[PDB]
Amino acid sequence: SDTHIFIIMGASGDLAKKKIYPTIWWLFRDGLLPENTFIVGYARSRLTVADIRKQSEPFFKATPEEKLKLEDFFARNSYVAGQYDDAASYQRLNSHMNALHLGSQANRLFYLALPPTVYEAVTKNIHESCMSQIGWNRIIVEKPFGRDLQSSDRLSNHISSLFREDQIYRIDHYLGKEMVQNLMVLRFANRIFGPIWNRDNIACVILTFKEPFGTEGRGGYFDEFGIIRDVMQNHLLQMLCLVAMEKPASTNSDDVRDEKVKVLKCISEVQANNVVLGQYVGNPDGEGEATKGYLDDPTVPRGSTTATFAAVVLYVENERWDGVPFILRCGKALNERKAEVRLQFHDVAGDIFHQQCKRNELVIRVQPNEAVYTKMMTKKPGMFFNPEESELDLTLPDAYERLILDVFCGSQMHFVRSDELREAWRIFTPLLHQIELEKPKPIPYIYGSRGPTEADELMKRVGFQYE
Amino acid sequence: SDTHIFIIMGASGDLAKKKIYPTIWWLFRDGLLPENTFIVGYARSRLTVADIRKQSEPFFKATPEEKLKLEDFFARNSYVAGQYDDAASYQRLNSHMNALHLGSQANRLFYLALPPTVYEAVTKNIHESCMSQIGWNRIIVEKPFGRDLQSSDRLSNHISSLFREDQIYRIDHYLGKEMVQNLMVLRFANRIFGPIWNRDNIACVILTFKEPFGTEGRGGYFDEFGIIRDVMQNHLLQMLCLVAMEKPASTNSDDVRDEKVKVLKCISEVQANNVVLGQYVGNPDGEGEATKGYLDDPTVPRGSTTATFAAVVLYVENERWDGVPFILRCGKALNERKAEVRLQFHDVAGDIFHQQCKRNELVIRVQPNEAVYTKMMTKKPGMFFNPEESELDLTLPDAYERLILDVFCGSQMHFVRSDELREAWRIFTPLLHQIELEKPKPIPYIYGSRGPTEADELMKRVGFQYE
Amino acid sequence: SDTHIFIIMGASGDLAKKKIYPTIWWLFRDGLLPENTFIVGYARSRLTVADIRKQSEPFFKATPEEKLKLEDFFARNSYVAGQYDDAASYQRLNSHMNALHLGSQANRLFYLALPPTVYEAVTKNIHESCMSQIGWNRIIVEKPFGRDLQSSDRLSNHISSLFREDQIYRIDHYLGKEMVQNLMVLRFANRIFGPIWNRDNIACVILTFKEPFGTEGRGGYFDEFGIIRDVMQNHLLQMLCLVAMEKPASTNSDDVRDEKVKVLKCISEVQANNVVLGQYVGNPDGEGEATKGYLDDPTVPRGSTTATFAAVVLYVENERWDGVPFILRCGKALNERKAEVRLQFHDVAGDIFHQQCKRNELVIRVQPNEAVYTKMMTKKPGMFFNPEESELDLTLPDAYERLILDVFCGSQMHFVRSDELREAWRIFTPLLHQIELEKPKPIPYIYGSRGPTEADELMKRVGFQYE
Amino acid sequence: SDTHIFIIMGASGDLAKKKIYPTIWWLFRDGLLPENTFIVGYARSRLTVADIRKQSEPFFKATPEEKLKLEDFFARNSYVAGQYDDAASYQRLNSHMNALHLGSQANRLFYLALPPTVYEAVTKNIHESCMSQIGWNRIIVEKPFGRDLQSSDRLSNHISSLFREDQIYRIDHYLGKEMVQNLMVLRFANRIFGPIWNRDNIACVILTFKEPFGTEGRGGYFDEFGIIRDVMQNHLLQMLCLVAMEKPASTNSDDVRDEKVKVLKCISEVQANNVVLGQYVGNPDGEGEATKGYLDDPTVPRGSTTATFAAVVLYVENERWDGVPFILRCGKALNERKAEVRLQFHDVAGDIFHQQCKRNELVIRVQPNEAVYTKMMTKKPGMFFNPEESELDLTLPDAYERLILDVFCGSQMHFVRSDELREAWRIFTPLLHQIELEKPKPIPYIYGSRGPTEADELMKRVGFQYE
Repeated sequence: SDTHIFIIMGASGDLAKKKIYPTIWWLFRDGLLPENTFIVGYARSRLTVADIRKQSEPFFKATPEEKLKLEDFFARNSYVAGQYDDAASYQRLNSHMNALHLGSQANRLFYLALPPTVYEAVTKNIHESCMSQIGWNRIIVEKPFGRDLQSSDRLSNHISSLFREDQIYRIDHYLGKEMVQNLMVLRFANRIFGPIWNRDNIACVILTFKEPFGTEGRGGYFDEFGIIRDVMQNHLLQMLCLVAMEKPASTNSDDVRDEKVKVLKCISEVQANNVVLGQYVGNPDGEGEATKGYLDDPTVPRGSTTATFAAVVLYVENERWDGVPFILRCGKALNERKAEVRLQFHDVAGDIFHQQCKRNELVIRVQPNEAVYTKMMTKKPGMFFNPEESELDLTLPDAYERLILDVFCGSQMHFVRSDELREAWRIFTPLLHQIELEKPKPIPYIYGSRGPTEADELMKRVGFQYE
Repeated sequence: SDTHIFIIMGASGDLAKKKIYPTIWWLFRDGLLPENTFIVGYARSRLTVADIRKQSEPFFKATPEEKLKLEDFFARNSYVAGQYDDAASYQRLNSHMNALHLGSQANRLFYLALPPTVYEAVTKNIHESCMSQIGWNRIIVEKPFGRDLQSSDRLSNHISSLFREDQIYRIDHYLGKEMVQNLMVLRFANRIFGPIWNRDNIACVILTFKEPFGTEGRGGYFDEFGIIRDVMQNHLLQMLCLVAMEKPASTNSDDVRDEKVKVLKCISEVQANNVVLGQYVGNPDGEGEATKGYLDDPTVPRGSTTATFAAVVLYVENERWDGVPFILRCGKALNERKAEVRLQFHDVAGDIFHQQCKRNELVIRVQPNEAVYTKMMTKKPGMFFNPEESELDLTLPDAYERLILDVFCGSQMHFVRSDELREAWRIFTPLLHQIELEKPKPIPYIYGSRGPTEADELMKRVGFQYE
Repeated sequence: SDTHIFIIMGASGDLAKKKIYPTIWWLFRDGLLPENTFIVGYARSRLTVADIRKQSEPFFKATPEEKLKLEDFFARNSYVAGQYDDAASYQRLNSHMNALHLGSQANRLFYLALPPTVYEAVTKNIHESCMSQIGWNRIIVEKPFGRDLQSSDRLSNHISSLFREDQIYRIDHYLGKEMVQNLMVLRFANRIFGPIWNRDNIACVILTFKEPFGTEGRGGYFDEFGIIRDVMQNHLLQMLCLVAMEKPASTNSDDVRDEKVKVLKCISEVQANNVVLGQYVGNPDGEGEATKGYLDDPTVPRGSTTATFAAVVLYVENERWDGVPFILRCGKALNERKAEVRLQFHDVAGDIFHQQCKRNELVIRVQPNEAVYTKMMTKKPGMFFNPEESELDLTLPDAYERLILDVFCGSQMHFVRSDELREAWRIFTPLLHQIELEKPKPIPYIYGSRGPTEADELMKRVGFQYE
Repeated sequence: SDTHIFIIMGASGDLAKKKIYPTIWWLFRDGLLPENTFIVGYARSRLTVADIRKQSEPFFKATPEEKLKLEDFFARNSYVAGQYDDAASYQRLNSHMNALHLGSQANRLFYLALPPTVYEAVTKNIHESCMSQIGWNRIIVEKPFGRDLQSSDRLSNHISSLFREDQIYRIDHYLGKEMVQNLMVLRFANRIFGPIWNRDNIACVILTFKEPFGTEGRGGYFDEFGIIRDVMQNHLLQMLCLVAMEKPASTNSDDVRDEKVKVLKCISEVQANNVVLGQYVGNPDGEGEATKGYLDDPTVPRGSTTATFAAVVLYVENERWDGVPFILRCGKALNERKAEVRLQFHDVAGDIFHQQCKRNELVIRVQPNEAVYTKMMTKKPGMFFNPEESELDLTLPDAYERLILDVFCGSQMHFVRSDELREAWRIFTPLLHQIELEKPKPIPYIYGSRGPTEADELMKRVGFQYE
């Protein structure tokens, strides 16, 4: 009922023209946005609503059955052209929002779709100029959240000196929020999976994020960060927190983020002997991009040791998880697109089935298709006591639509906190400093393969049984 | 390869002509019997193989495709007419077995299909004359195994003075052998269901045996025994033992039967305040037998307080099952045919879902439609943390064919032992003595109903949460 | 070194002249204070160091051997006479503080020994004038912390608007700091008491605080608060938190206080059916104060329903403590002085000792005669398997000296936090408002007795097995 | 009443004159034997009561105060001189037994104190002639119980063909029966030690039997057997069974020996890579026997590889003990005399005390100075969270007197069964056969030392944390 404003900062960027404008399209088309919602794209280059429409519609997946809606949404939008570090431009933007139907009373939601190098200014000029004194103000901030503990600490200190945690929404583009809630209901609403979610029963946890494509085109941007900062420090660590957290006092966002930050506090810094770093190389037998390696892109500087694959073993050192490995295995240009949580359970204490039993597994897959199944063992039909392994299933805006919708709803559970991000960077900072100090060479692996075999050796070493 | 002889004692009885002869039919037709297996019916009335064939074919459920095979089976059988308590008849029977291809070397398997009041004689004669000096000798003993602890004790003492436990096969017609193996593999090969199979997680165990029909025709025979001796003292108690047993040292029959008797040794005698007894009356509404009550059967003595339904709460007083109710609910002329094991689990400690979660259940239904499924809370598809109860499935000669096969293969695991039967009668003897001494009146319940509501009240009292 | 100042706000009060001045005297005498420490009393009435000495020496409990040291102590003291709500007086106090050896560089430690109704002013003035720009500033705040959730929230919001949690030290005079550390090392450094510290094994927790004396003289001050605010809302609740808290991420003060507030968050509001309130009356027989009841004290208003005894059952509704009662039993004019934690464990699952076993107990007695002992079953010497109950022991400035030392050392673990106090008041606020709205009459109990019998009945009802 | 006869078979042997006659002395003197108990020595050499008295009194340890009672005892005894394999002598012994006050009605208790090579004869004759038709008959059998599985099976089959298990009492001279009851009451009457008694908490179990002396003169008798048959196959294995057994259905002897044999059934055969064997050699620095080695004894055959020390790691492959080492360390000529059960517990999951905690231990020392104590971490008195290890104590005819009393009382709990002995020999037979086939050389260790260092290395390898 309350009027809302959606201010897309840096609306001329690729992220705005390809992923955010289509997302608010899909939210308004499905009737999920509040009825009184305005979309104010603000950027430097001078554009109009017609220009935004022309440059963004290809990604709208538009259909002729709903072109009428394609007008209404675009009658709800507006554009402001101004520099990111000019107070007059932000004054014009604030006046423009005020020059709307109940714009002063509206709840303002700033989606920062602009390079992080100018977050410091953009988050600053917002506070004095474009804030709302009646409705709430919320900023959505995109990664990179710095690159070290120090850089992230200074950026977070700036944003927290200006805004509060109730106004900061650090977004994770790879968080399903549907398999996350599936995890929470599975392990917290059920006594089947309650007592077994600890050291005594779980042997290892595997947290996977594989991509079948390399770093085509935008390989230079990936070079300065690496796969640990790109996927592992932020996403896989949040998945680890969700897997390993204790039951919160309630389903409140703060009560869940407290458990997650506690899990992060129980994790120590990463040692280089628990890390396998790999880099993908061209595949002579490939067809398309598979024949070109990471260093074959003309945008990647020569002799770059940036890892496109990482397998890292972590240990949550508390009463529930002491000694249980957490293998974060992420990679680009791998064989498949996969993102899942895998728990092997220990072998049953005392085998009366003649070593025919395999470790039970609980798999919560998020990509490509969501699923929740258990690999247990059932009696093989026949005349005999010989068990056989069976996979038993235990289980629609996509992940990104439901994440922008959380910022509207104020559900800040699935966004990383400031102390949470601080612990996340504390865990990985010494290892990253060592990596870009000594400059070790990552293991080369073929495009489309499963990654370096040293990763498999490391998982086997830490206690992972593969059939 | 070894030659076998199958001696059907009392082959003229209804049990042999309707259940045993068709079963050896289906075992030979399916190629499951050993190739050199002879069938020797033995009874009082002068009959021939042709007479047995005439009395047996309607229940054989044969087809024209295998009628030639029929001849083979009926070229394989033989008949002996002799009194059950005459040594000359048993000498003739032993000579007749000796007058077969390798009859002296054959393994002899006696199925005692004759009234229990004659057992004490027949077994004696079997030991005197018809035993085999080369191959093994095995007797299949049919229930009733006495009426109480004293009668069962004397019968078992006689049979054990003659034969050993390796030769005694006390058969349970209602035991699946298929879903029992599912139980054992599920709870002993899987770590998912291992740690949760105890006091801490399981709230109650419900062992059910319902029949939708009454005691038509043969109601007088049921009158002298009652539903406790009919279904509960023998079958449901074995199901209880299988559910509650510790993991055996191996899958050997003796190692499993030791756990069964150990479970029985820690069940106290049944108290009448944990027992609800009912008797079915006619559903006037109508149907067929539904309109005839238990006492409306002319063969049932007038003023009979025999219970056709019983709900009994037991407690396995040991480290794993202290305080966990075991509700044996058995009944005739109930609403449905059902035989299942139901484990409710405790409510999750700490409910963050606003009392929306329901107790998890593990259901192992043996008949009809064998199934193994868990009712647990899954995330309701949508937008919020809403748990909803969902039923997730975790899962061929019939039970009787696979039980006669056990005596051939020597798998004695699914047959009750002498000490196991002694404990089974020890548990129920005081209650049965009280019932047939005081003669309480069972609660009348409508034919086709769910039984007396006092059973539901008793389960609610002992800790059964019904939704 | 790092010169310190100890500012006793309200040094003319009874608390300063009887408990605070002797405590800092014993801390300086024992060589526990930092060498460069000044004690600056500040009050309204015009006094001097000689007057403070005259009013303080009888409570100093000094000896002629160390009298010279006493002189040294009084060489480090000074006095300032100024009103509590006068900015000029605080300017003079700050100037006097600066007029010391490195007074500007000194770490200032304010002990607020003045009535709570003045706190709102004093803290303000302390923030305006008497802050230190170089060293740290710490305030020690005495109870009462308000009368309910609203008053405590007001005072806490004021103090937190001025000071931060690193500067607020809310003192608990009844907390040992000695047996708390024994409790933490017992349940966190030992695997003997780790796994058993939960629902599965612990039947109930009893937290006791008894005083053998009544409310002599100062009965009017106790009238406006009651035993729930006096001892139960603040002290016994912190003992509950220490008993029930999860293992912290470290021994840091914040990591422990986080677990304590997490335990508080999962305790529901108190219901009047879980509360037994009592008032002590004259033990006629008596001898001294025992002959005078609570209402016989002339300063107590007539017809006062203030409870001098309370037995309250709480439930920590989380995974570790769901369903386990926590009986806080506190009282004045009871039979003995006692303050202990008592855990009964559950009965052993499966009794092979013919019901001769009693529930195991773990007792952590804080005063008098600090002890840790388990009551378990040991084999009675002789020829037989008959266990007998045996008490086995598992186990220096007093508590108050070690608490003032914490504020110097910065160990803020044993002081209540703002959110901790908020949850503590949230638990008890509805019950207290109901008590002072309906005005129920507490059960009268004899001076020197064990309390009302309804408390024993309530413990027996909730699951306390007293042998 | 129920007059008793105590038949010492082989009363002229050293075991009778040094251990048995003094034991029945101490049993009769203490008023522990039944009043009408007769002692009948039976041997080959022609002796009288006076000769037995002369060879017995020096070991009786008598005092002048009770010398009168002495004649009573020697007025109670009798002697029969007859060959061990002569039916006429046994008929004479039976007639002499009948030639006593109510000798025919007496309960006969035969203590076989004669070389094992004669057992097969003696028992036979005992069954033919000397049995009692009215009272019970009980034979006490002494180790060796064969040399391996085959010999023990032969002897046990013979004795079980003659006697039943209710009549066989296989004696263990090293079993306390006082600290065994302490074990059972400790771990079965207490919830403190119940849940923690498993894989999740116990790291290793150490069962020790050290002797400070070596084979003095009877090294020839020890040579044919070795320390595995002498102390480990029989005594330490029973200690293992008592430590590892599940809770019996009752304190009945059969219910306890069932759990013991069930524990034995889930122990695999011993592998030579889990065995360290040692032989003691003379110590130049010794004074008495310490300077003579095992091979320095003229009775020991030259080049004897008999192990006087053994450290063997076993694994009870069941639900409660899978993967938990059971280190049986036994030895002769070691540093001290000791026999204890030691349980180390696992390190606490999550150390908040900076690697200062040591593994908790539960020690049940049987000799010398019987004790039960736990080593756990207690808070070191002071100002600090640093724990220190502390030893907390949790705790009369000698063991042999209480064992002969058990045979009188019919308590067969602490004697090894036929199937128990069969499993015990099954575990150790392959290893002993390998030892006698390959003839490995044991590690030489100094007399009075702690044993070979390879034993310490083996324990460290299997998971024993020594501080």
